[PDB]
Amino acid sequence: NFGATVELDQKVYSWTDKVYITIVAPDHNFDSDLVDEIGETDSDPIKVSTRGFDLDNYKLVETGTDTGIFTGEVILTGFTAHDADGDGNTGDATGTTSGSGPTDGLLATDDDDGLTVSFEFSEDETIVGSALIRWNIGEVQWLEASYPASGTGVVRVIDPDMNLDPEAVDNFEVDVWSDSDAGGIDLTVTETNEATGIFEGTVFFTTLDESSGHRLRVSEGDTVTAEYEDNTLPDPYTTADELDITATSLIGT
Repeated sequence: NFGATVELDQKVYSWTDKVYITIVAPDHNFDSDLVDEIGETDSDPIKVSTRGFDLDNYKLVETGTDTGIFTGEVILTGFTAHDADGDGNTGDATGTTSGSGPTDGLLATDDDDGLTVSFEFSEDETIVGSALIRWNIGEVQWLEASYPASGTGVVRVIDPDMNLDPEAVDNFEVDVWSDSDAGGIDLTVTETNEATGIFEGTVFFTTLDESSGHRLRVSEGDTVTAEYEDNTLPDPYTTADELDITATSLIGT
């Protein structure tokens, strides 16, 4: 009678985020020279579920042959009817649910939701681990308060909701304009690591030419502005609210 436990990485998650599960159930170490599997049978089922969708008879595998620790991972996917980008064509996050392996799990999700993992280690007893799924606001700032008239600009935006692929680096367009040219440019920011959700991009400062691509026409003591439109915003806001987060810096020589 070695009780089992379920642990999850984060108390709160985000949509399209990657979950790792660790079940410490020493009593299921049947063979000392074999990596033991739990959850694939009617006798010993597991099920990972969110409100609306579930994966049943999922599989978890032992870390080493006689360790007695079982692990797995599932990829959240969100719902296909949304624009996280705000560019006007939907299907930013494919809503798919499949897989019965230790690692190849795909699970659909809602904007505000809950996740649970259930394990029946013995008949008529279960153990559960739960977590929340919430959207998040964006955070935007320039790296430096002041820049020279001929320097280069990098701006950092932090929105965990924009991690559309947790195993890949993601890119989206921030808008950059200055007092001299209100039209400005569209800054393509990119993810530093495949699942960090931190984005950065680079702009050239010109004074004697048009603002095009990542070049921005500016002048002495001219404040520059970069704004991010948060299409993925939690309560009190709704699924339709489009809040704008922006940051500014002054060019003084």
